Amino acid sequence: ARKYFVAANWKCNGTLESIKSLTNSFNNLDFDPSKLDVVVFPVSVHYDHTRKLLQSKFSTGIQNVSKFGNGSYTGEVSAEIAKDLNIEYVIIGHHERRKYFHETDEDVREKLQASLKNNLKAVVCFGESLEQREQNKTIEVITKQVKAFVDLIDNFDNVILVYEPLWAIGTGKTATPEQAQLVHKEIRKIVKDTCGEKQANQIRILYGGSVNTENCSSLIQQEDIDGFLVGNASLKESFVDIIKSAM
Amino acid sequence: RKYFVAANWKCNGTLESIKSLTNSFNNLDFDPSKLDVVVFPVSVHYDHTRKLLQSKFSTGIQNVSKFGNGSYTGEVSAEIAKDLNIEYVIIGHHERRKYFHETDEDVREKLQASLKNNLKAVVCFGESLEQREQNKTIEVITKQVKAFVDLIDNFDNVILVYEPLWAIGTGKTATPEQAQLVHKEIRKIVKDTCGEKQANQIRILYGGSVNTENCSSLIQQEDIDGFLVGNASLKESFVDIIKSAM
Repeated sequence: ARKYFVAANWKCNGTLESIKSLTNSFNNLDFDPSKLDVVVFPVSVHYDHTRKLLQSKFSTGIQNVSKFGNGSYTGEVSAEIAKDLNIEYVIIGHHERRKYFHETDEDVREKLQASLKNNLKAVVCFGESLEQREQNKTIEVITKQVKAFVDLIDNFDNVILVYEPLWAIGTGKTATPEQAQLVHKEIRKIVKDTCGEKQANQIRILYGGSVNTENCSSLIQQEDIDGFLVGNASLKESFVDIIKSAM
Repeated sequence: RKYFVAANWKCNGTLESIKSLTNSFNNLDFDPSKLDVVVFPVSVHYDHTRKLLQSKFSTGIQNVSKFGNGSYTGEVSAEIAKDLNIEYVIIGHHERRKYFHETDEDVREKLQASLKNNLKAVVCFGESLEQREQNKTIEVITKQVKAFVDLIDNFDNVILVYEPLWAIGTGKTATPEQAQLVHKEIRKIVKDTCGEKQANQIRILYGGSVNTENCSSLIQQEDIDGFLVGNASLKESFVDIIKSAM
């Protein structure tokens, strides 16, 4: 069976005091890390603070990593630097970085390449917009997005995929668990035919839309949804209930 | 004016190398009220660097978000930097303008957010080789400065940096006299737009190639108030560059 993966994307949020309060509630949850992956992604400057406060059962990572290695790149965090700090996970290709910060498919590839070279584990995001789905290009867009980086995967426990239904984010549309399931199933088929059957059966594919305490169970029960990249709900103490749904 | 010596480590460093580097830095005896010395480590190195460096050294980050707190994955807001007591930020470094689509409007929005949250900003600008050869040096720098200059209400808390892009990456080098000439032009731009008292107050740093050999000749120029140092700040000998402004 696939090991489930519950991720907390805190995005651009948090204070030192609020993290102290949030991590303490998180630590109260008793789970086996050898059977369930739980990863917290704080702001870069909050990493050390968050890592020290969280118990070892919780994995930690950063929300972005440079496509560049060490050198003259002001404001950048390389995979080499992340490895030296023992940062385990990275987020690559989150739609907010594609939206506001010019991040392209080729940037995603170079980031994954750098991350894997430096023995980091990567949470790679992709998905189609409202205009793309309405034109029935869901499969085409995702195929293009996945194949941009998929060949680089050398360990299928170490790369985790995230489907972001951008057509349901910031719009009027709402994504159902089964609408996500059918996309997840197609993503896994792409991995199957590009990498292999065993490799596709190994890889975790997470839902990256809106996840809360009420819908997490209906999402996790789907055959091809192996967990979530959680946004706003991961900033609340009730995030422990979202973890419990995958336990 | 109070001199200002900044260490821009860029995308460099390990936990071991930083400990070795902060060791040699801390052994230098200087008065924090007479000279500003600021170290800019990588964001994930900030806590480690701030702990190692004695308080005489100020600390900051190499970039700050144009957005506030919210759904902006990978970003560090000015609000978050304020909560961690991060004193300084770098805005508009040519490498972010070159590789990361950072514009004059982004610089403005970053500065507004920084000053709103009581952060002090190190704002970078400069002209290319093509622009200097086309006699557009003053035109380009005026445009770059005008993009943000109206936001400055405290002229101690905003520090300007001239980056001679025409002498960075090319086969050409800037003389101390050439650096001084541009610094004088920058101070005139502040004088023409804000006022004479404001221009005589603001720090303007040289952001070109600075080393232990050229620092004394650069710092003695009338309108150069310090440096934003790249490669040479990754060495223990950076203390000698600080010594030149003491």
